[PDB]
Amino acid sequence: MLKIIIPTTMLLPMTWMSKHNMIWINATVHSLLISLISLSLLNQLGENSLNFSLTFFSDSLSAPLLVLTTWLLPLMLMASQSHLSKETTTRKKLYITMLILLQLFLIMTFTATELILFYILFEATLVPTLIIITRWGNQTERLNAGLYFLFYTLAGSLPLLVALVYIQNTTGSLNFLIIHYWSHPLSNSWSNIFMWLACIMAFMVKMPLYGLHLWLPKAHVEAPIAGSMVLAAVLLKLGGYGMMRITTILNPLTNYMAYPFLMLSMWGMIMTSSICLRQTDLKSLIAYSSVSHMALVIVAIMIQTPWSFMGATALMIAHGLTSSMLFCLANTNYERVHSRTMILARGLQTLLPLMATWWLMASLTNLALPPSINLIGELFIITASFSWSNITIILMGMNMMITALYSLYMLITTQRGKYTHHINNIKASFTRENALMALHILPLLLLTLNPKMILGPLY
Amino acid sequence: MNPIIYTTLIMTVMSGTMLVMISSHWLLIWIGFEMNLLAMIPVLMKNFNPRATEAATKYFLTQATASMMLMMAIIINLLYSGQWTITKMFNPVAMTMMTMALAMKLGLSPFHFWVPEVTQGISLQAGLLLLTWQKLAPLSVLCQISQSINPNLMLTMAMLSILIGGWGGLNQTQLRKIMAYSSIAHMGWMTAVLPYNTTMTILNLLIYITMTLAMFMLLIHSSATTTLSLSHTWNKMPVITSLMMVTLLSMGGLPPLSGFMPKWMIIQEMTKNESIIMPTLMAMTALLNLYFYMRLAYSSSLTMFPSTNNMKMKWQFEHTKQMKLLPTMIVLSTLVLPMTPALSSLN
Amino acid sequence: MPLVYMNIIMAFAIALAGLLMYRSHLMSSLLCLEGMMLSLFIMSTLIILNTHFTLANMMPIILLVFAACEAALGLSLLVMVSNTYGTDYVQNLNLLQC
Amino acid sequence: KFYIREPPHGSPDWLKVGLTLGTSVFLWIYLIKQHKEDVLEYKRRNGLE
Amino acid sequence: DGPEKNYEKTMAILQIEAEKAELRLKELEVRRLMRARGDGPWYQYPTIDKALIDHSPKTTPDN
Amino acid sequence: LQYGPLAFVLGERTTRKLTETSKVITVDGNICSGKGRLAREIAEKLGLRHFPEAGIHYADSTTGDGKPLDVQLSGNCSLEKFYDDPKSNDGNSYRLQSWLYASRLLQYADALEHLLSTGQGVVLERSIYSDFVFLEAMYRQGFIRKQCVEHYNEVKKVTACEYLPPHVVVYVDVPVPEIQSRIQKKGNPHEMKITAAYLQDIENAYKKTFLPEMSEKCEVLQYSAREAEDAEKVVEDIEYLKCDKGPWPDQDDRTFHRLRMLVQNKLEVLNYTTIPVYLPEITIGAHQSDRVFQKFTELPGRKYSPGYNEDVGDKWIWLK
Amino acid sequence: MMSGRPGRVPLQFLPNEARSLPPPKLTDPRLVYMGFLGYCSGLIDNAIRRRPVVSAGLHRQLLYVTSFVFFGYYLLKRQDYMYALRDHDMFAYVKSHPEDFPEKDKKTYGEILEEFHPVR
Amino acid sequence: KTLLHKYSDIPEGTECHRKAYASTSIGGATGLIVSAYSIALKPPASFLEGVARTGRYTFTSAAIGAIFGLTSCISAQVREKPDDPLNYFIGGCAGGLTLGARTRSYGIGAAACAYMGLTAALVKMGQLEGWQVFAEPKV
Amino acid sequence: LLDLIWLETILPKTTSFIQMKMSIMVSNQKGLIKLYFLSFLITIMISMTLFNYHE
Ligand SMILES: Nc1nc2c(ncn2[C@@H]2O[C@H](COP(=O)(O)OP(=O)(O)OP(=O)(O)O)[C@@H](O)[C@H]2O)c(=O)[nH]1
Repeated sequence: MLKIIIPTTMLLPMTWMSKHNMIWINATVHSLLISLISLSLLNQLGENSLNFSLTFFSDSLSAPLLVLTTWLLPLMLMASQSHLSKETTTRKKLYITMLILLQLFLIMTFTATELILFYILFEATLVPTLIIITRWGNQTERLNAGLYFLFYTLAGSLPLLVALVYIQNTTGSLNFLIIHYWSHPLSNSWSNIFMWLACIMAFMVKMPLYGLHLWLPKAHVEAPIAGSMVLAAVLLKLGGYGMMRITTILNPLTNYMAYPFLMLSMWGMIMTSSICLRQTDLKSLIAYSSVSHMALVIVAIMIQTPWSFMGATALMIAHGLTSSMLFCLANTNYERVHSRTMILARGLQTLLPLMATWWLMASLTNLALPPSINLIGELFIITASFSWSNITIILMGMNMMITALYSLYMLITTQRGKYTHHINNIKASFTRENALMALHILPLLLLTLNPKMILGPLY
Repeated sequence: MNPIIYTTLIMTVMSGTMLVMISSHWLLIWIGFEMNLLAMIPVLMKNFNPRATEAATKYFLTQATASMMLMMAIIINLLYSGQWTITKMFNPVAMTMMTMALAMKLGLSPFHFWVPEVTQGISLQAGLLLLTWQKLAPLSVLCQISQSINPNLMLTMAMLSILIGGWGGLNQTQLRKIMAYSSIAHMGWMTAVLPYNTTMTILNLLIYITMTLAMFMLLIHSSATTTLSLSHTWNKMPVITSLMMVTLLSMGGLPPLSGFMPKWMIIQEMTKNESIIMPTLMAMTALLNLYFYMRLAYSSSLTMFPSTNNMKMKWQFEHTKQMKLLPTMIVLSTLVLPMTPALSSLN
Repeated sequence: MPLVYMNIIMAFAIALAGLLMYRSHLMSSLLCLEGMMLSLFIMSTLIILNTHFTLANMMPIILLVFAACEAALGLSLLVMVSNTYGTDYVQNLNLLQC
Repeated sequence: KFYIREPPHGSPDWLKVGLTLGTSVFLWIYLIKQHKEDVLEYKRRNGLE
Repeated sequence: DGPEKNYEKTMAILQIEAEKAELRLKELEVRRLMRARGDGPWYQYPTIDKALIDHSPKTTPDN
Repeated sequence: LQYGPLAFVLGERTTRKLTETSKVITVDGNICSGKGRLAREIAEKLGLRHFPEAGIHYADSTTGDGKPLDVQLSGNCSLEKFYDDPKSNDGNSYRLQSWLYASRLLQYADALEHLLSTGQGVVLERSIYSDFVFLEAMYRQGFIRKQCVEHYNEVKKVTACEYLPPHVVVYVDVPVPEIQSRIQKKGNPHEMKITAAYLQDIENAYKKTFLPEMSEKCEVLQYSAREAEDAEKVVEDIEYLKCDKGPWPDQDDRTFHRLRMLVQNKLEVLNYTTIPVYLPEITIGAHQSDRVFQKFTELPGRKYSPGYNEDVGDKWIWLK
Repeated sequence: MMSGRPGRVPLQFLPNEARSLPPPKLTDPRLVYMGFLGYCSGLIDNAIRRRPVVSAGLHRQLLYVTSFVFFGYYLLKRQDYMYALRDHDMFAYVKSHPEDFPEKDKKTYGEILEEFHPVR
Repeated sequence: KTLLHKYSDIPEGTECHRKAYASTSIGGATGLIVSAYSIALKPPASFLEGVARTGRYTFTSAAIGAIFGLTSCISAQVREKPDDPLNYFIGGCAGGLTLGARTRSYGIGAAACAYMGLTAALVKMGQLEGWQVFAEPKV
Repeated sequence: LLDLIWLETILPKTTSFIQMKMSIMVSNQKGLIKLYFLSFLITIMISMTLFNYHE
């Protein structure tokens, strides 16, 4: 994977000694080239993960996330061009360095071989985002935002470290290939429950899970837009990639202690989706929407069925493209109106034709029209959960109905209706943010044509 | 203090510590401590401020008491063994007397209320020399006698250090005070692994030495002593405080910065010894150390603070002092994780 | 381990206790500091004389050489704290509380 | 020219810099020669060749 | 490339990590019993050297 | 080699050259009292170097070519607002005094470097122990509130205790009704706006706090204007003085090592000029300070440390 | 785990006995990374000293990288020596103590009773 | 520290009076330690208030010890099941409310239950399991 | 009530307050030397005999 790693780190010298105006052009073009090179990673064998090196390996689960990160990186590059114009060149290059460093840690995380190496770069993503959230934020609270996001993830991260090093002393290795191949049943000894626990809350705190999610509304609604997408699109999914990994050994414990988190989640998305319907800030809805969508994933991983894992993977990638779009969409409105209140700028279809479309299928992908990959992930979860328990259907079915309730609500309360006559600064929609939405949406329908590439290794 | 006397005063401190790390006789070890104390008290009160006198004083009574207790614990060991060699202690009371005798020199358990304000009163220069060099000697003694150590006592010494050091730092503004509690926090980390693998505390010592060094001579360059005084450095020196972020993150152990190497490597070793509950604990309570690191990070350059108009001609002038190894120290204090297996060089 | 060992060991304990209970005087505090030195010197002398550790008879001497060396340091520190603050009670040097 | 007083680093210290390249080549050919002789010390210690 | 790329690559990688896994477990117990028994090349804590002792005739005959 | 601890270890002393010829002196005269004429007259005949009164832009002479920088980037204040309208919420008045304070810090600092590295005495126009005279006169005339004034002494005490008073000074005495005529006679339009009570407040503070507390640190040589135009007697008395009373004799080489060490690097000299005390005339906005700090950067030479700015020459940078 | 092993001459960086081991290759990624540490140190030096960062005095920069690789080289040679010693006392003690490490027979998968937990 | 092992000397459930007395002594002893420190580093004003402060902390700690004593033995007696983390859990507001009632306040008392709730559960976990805190060096 | 009133009060604010509350008592030391060394004496005494770390 150094055919991706080496060019990615080579973006640092190139972006750090380019001209004072070419930093945006240079970073965007070669990051896209990295995305094209990363597209070759879509190739997967029947069941053998691509073992490029001793310390790097990939399969049908890592690559779709890998392409998601690499494809994403130019998207914040173009999104940040708007509000980063009024800055010095050296600080601007510092911003680009954080994004590239964030990307580089992401690729190493997904391509990691053993759990400890995965853990190091996994957590290492906290540092670049911590600077992004805090240094370049917009409001006073961002200082409290960073601490909330940092400690929450760390509070669960440290128990996993103790459990991980404990794995090495007991099993003899932490390599994922050996762990799955040398998998042994886990006893129900009272120590083993905490052993199971210490490998879980690390992944579910950043999912986020119901209860342990408050950093999500306190960061995504408050981070800079560029940091907002990568947080929602991929960073939450870091728990997903880990959980499919760590569950290979933590069996058959999952049968019992999934329950306290299952209905914690099962009552979760319905509860969270209710909060989304009754927000006042724009970005607060999508943030609360993200945990709601992430909640069905938690059930998908934990239930441990092949169908749910495919549904987990599809919903994971689909939500990333979606949540990035709505966060980008909110940023476009926030920039002109200098706020994020929902009913502040209702009724803008008459002035924003193309935006009103970009609202339209972005919300529809949030409603998950058929046959968008959102349903393909969502429906697979439903069938797996129903096979587990019939009474499941009412809950998340009601959730995706209250999900439908709000997912038109901002469409009504941002585009439908009459403009505000005192507002007179909604200028012609610039092609930059405009083309940004195009690059968000077309891969969604393109992947809809051939979804078979994003169901993970269980397909 | 005349420059020539200052050098010989320092050389006596280094010789005193060196005598501790090379001698095999208990009396000479005690002598090395005595010479170390004797040559250091003048160093603390180099500038003769009113604060430094009692700062140096609180140093003296604490360490003299520690030295006298150390001498007594040596004497009992001679009484019950007839040996002066540093192998082990053949009287449990003799050992159980030296742990605190060495602890107050290290400042770990409630034998620590001297560390904060002794750092505060004295200058920043001797503050660096106090919190880094003065710990090689007592730790070297502990490493040699690591065999016959009561694990229950030694672990409690460190656990108390981590809790108090982390808790105390949350309520400090004077940068020297927060450094002292942070140093006390690292005291427990090094000493917790002491009974199990002495190679590990040497590694943590070396990393902590670079952390405290690099942090301090950044403070010297910033010429700041309180959080507010540091805040204005963003207006004058942006790179110094921007570098101070990474060292602060590394000092908190936030990986992949070099500061994780001790916290990571230590945890791996004790889990080999079926210690699980305690390693989870310092993993938890290292976070309060991280708190006032980020608050320092927030106040320095993560958020530019109100400046002072008297800074114009300040920008017109550059530092004449020439901190060396500062560009080097940051490198070891930030990015040495890929060379983690090098701990076997110490082994 | 006859009773003379008890007398000077228990003595050193009260020197430890006496030092660790500063009431109102640095000078009296330093007295207890040098007090410890008696029991250590006396016990050490009893040990290497009883055991005929002739080559180690120098150890009590070297204790005394480094004994008064601290004693000089204590009074020299006591000189300035009393000079610039008037007295030697260890309570008026709390300016380093903050 | 701008700084009327001679700047503290106005001109290179040809003694200082000339030492710097002078020692650096030493640092290299020591390592180069050491790497070789270690390889020759290898192949006969174990009888590799 | 063909599946013989990934198949034989996995064979090499899986075998090499397998030896490391068993060696790591072997090291844990070897150090464990070597520290306890002490009859091993390492963990030999130092003791008094026997060449310091003087054997020449002293003053009193019986010693 | 710059004078560091290494030179003292080598044996480099400055007491050897500290003699009767090393008199750092300055003529502390009233406004337009002819003190500059008297100071320069001392300079030519006594052999001492002349330091022109450190203004708002003297620091610009200490750094680089010496051209006065822009007001916003070399003080944020200027003198015309002081004289024309000495009452406003922006507080240009104290921003002048606070900035003008540091200028005489350097003017005295460079005065030290002259006579501790060579032993050759200097002449100035007023000095650090004259800036309070203007500030005290500033408060009595209703210019800037006392919060700035009470901060002034706190800053003054922590940037001058390490500083040793000069050898001698000269106080030229010109009657205050004549000075008001003199400022009116010159024709500088800002001099018209000056209140007459300001000049006598300068005269009062000159003979109320400066002259009394100076007497025990340097000799009193109070000379009238009738005693000022004649350039001889003002300097024969200087030679016929004693230079005995004062802290100069009891400053051994270790004091001089401490002195020159602190004053060699200005950073700690005025480190206490930027006290973390927020004031209306001193607290620049976070955004304002940020851009202004940037604004200082595009200026030539003010990008890297001196000797490295390729924009203004400094060839062979790749080796320097 | 090694300071008490017999024959350990004190204060002796690389034993003559260690020369029988393969010297670290010059291209060794561990070694070249330590070269980058020298490169990074050079850039930090010009940043504090207010110098043209990357394009500043190369002699100061080139000294940093040249120094780091050297002290990197012997540290890497000491690296493998101690690890080889760990692997030397490894097998000699295993052979010396055979009974506490018995040989495990083969009890292949076709005979184990290991159960299947129904994942439903 | 022998009195600490006295808890394990008498089996759980039975000797409910002895178990309560043992934990009351354990609490009271620990109460002396904290009072001894607090009376030391926090300055007193008189002998009367010094023992008054000593009495307060000793009262709380002894009471906290006692109730955890009763709750442990009665739970192992009503259910007749010794090995139960819940047996120590019901000591949660048993300790929390009383300590929040000794210094009468709903905030501290109510928020307390959980903290030594699972802590009492967790120490019972190590009682049943082979968990060690100050593990001696094996390797 | 559930999210913005209880969740942030059931974990973040309680633990933050607990550290907030008693970080003061650790750091509010008046600096009396007699009080410091008195704590040394109690720690020294209870090190053995009481806690029996020597046994
Ligand atoms: N605020 C302030 N103003 C100062 C300071 N030093 C000098 N000035 C101003 O410098 C200006 C010129 O001083 P004058 O004494 O009038 O100069 P001059 O006309 O050359 O004087 P003579 O040589 O006596 O004729 C006046 O506006 C002073 O107030 C200072 O430290 N602070």
